[PDB]
Amino acid sequence: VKQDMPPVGGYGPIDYKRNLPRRGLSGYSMFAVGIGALLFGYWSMMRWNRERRRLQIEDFEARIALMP
Amino acid sequence: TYKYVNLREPSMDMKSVTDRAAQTLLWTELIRGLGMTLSYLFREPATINYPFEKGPLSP
Repeated sequence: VKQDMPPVGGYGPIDYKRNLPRRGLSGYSMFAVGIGALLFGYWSMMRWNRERRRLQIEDFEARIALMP
Repeated sequence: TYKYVNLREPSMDMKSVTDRAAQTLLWTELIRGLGMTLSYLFREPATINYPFEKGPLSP
């Protein structure tokens, strides 16, 4: 009998092809994401700065009334 | 049979040029490279603790 190493009935298929997911996000919408986060931060920043100006004028009134 | 590489052209459509502009100004493909390297981070490394585990061989 003969006992070499053949392919056992023909092997299954072998992949070789390239693949890229191209993800993605449709980058103009990603610019919209960035500009939205930017303007979100500016809105909250504006609110906090004006409330802190209010409190800083209160500390001004403290130093004014305490002074004489 | 010959299958040459690097023969495309930049499509002057608005979609393609804004995708390449997002690629430039938004560091997207660099984040893709970081994603690939962390995808190999959370694997289990194929090392062998040597003086206890000797390597494989042939007869």
